[PDB]
Amino acid sequence: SGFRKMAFPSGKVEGCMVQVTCGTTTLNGLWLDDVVYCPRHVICTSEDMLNPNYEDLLIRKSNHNFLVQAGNVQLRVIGHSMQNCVLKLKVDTANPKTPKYKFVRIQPGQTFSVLACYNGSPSGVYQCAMRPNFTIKGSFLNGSCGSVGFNIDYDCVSFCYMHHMELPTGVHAGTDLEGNFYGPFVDRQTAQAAGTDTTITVNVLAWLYAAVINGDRWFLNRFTTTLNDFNLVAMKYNYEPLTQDHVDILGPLSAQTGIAVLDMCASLKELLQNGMNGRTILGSALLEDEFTPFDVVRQCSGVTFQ
Amino acid sequence: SGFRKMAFPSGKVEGCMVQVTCGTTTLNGLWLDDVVYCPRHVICTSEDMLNPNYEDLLIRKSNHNFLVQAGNVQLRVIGHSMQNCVLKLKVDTANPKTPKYKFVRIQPGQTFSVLACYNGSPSGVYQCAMRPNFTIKGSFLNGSCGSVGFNIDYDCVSFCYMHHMELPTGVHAGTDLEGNFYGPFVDRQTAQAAGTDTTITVNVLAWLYAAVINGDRWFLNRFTTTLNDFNLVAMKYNYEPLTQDHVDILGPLSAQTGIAVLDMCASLKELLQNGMNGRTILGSALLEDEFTPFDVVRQCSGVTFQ
Ligand SMILES: *[C@](O)(C(=O)NC1CC1)[C@H](CCCC)NC(=O)[C@@H]1[C@@H]2[C@H](CN1C(=O)[C@@H](NC(=O)NC1(CS(=O)(=O)C(C)(C)C)CCCCC1)C(C)(C)C)C2(C)C
Ligand SMILES: *[C@](O)(C(=O)NC1CC1)[C@H](CCCC)NC(=O)[C@@H]1[C@@H]2[C@H](CN1C(=O)[C@@H](NC(=O)NC1(CS(=O)(=O)C(C)(C)C)CCCCC1)C(C)(C)C)C2(C)C
Ligand code: NA
Repeated sequence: SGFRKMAFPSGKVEGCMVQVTCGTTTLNGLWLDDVVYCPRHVICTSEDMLNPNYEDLLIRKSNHNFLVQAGNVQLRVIGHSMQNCVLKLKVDTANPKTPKYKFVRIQPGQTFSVLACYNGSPSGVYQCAMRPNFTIKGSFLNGSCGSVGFNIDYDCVSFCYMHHMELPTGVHAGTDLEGNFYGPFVDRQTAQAAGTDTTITVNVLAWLYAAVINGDRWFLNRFTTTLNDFNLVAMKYNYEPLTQDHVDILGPLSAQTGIAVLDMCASLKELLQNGMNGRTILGSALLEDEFTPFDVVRQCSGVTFQ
Repeated sequence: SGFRKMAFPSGKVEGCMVQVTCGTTTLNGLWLDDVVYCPRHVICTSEDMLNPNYEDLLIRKSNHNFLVQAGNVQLRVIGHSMQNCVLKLKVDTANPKTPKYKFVRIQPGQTFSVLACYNGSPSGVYQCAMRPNFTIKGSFLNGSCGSVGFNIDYDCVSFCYMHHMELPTGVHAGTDLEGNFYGPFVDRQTAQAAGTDTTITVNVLAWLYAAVINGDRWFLNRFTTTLNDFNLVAMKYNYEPLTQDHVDILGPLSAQTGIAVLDMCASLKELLQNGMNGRTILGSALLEDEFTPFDVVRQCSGVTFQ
């Protein structure tokens, strides 16, 4: 037993990280088959960032201006193109370590693993949620740009995130691997509206189910509620509305524990209204919302990967 | 910026995990050079566990009773020996993926990465501390036994933990890779004393330094204290005594922030006495104690690995 914020094993993704340099900027690229993907702002000077014209900056660059290094070994760049906010560098060698992969655009409230990298070398691995306002709460220093987020579906790596930039709140924005920003963000260093950071209600419930499965049961009560009554209380606390689809998604957890979703919602309502009275759930004093129902099922049933 | 509980990249360790079966028990082994290490209780029936005589159980077993599988491929066992609470299975093939490695016995308060595995297949990766009472707060289901804990020192993997058993509190006990239990534990299914779980004071301070570096500063105050006065307050809250060695170890963090350790101790004293008044530090409502000063420096300076 026990329940931890757990990342996917990073081996298949470690074999894909390279270093990409353009001028004085060094960051990370993703090497899959004969393409290296990296943030297009690798081409920018610190002045360019304020108001970049990426088409105009990119025109000044040739293949030989993109230095791509795989560990100690230099890769030959035979092509470059911009797709949305990523550069695709065509190299003359297919990555021999390319795993089975796809590019997926994740939904808000879904989780993924980040392999934080610096100079093309993996630093560490952690779990993130795509927040309802399309930010993530990561750990990214200077040099971490081009670090990727992924899920593993048995042997297949689904890449969903590339790291580009930091908001003033210290949260993180980036693109899918087609170079489309999550959320309203643009790769320019100017004031930009981030949404209210709402709590992923369905994830909080999943985690309460995890707690009960792991024998933390103090917050169970004699009460029930309705979707409509729960949602009236939740909206006041900036919780996402709970839907019948969410009830259905929690089915395995309600089935395993014998605790109806609406009864668990009654527990959550009391915890929101009363707080935790200095008590903890799975060693947390806050309601955790970065575990999906799938994450909980997965970790409470224990299925593995390639 | 941002600060997360981050594991080491798991690739070098994923290449070492195998499945080990003896009778009806399947668990995980660690394959390094031509040796597979696994918990000796792989040999036990469910009845044996109550009061096992491992020498007597092991005598009934031959090399051909230990089924060792590396992905789909069977390994030939040419020898077996017991060292303390681990079995060493000699196989006829050196693991071609053996990284540079050592076996280290970690100190209480030190952290490491766990690669949770089932049937020899890596499931996920998370960070643990060796608690002052020589337990860890992991995520381990049936099948997870033989899962290992490690640190990476550039290219060298230091293995420090093998998972064996769960305490009634839901925390975890296991051995170093020489098969010596951390703490007072023995591999028998009988009532066993676990120590009080004290907080790793030096780690809490490291994390407060991380918070200040990441701009969470609300808990800084106008006050200072002394080691002796801090320790009087801490002992009441089951915090480890703070020593001058701990002050010296925080040196890089005090140097980077310009905040004397004793001034940070003054902040911690107020947080212990007053609580957090519903506020959070690095998105936590509790004082985090599973980050070492090295972990904080590492993640706030960003150095990488092989
Ligand atoms: C990344 O490219 C990298 O690792 N570079 C290598 C060379 C070291 C780098 C990572 C920064 C620290 C994690 N990313 C960037 O430099 C991007 C690009 C330039 C500026 N930033 C960036 O992250 C900005 N943040 C930023 O501009 N954010 C906003 C504007 S803002 O923060 O509200 C403010 C107006 C500056 C106050 C714009 C984007 C949407 C969110 C807000 C900082 C360097 C200031 C952290 C690009 C092109 C955005
Ligand atoms: C592990 O071997 C494994 O993954 N096995 C494969 C086949 C599935 C397995 C993991 C268990 C769940 C994580 N480990 C064990 O089975 C060990 C071995 C037998 C029993 N346990 C074990 O973890 C016990 N816990 C246990 O006995 N703990 C105590 C005693 S106790 O919990 O206080 C009590 C008396 C039972 C109430 C003894 C060890 C020190 C801590 C306390 C449980 C199966 C009950 C979880 C071994 C030999 C210890
Ligand atoms: Na917390």
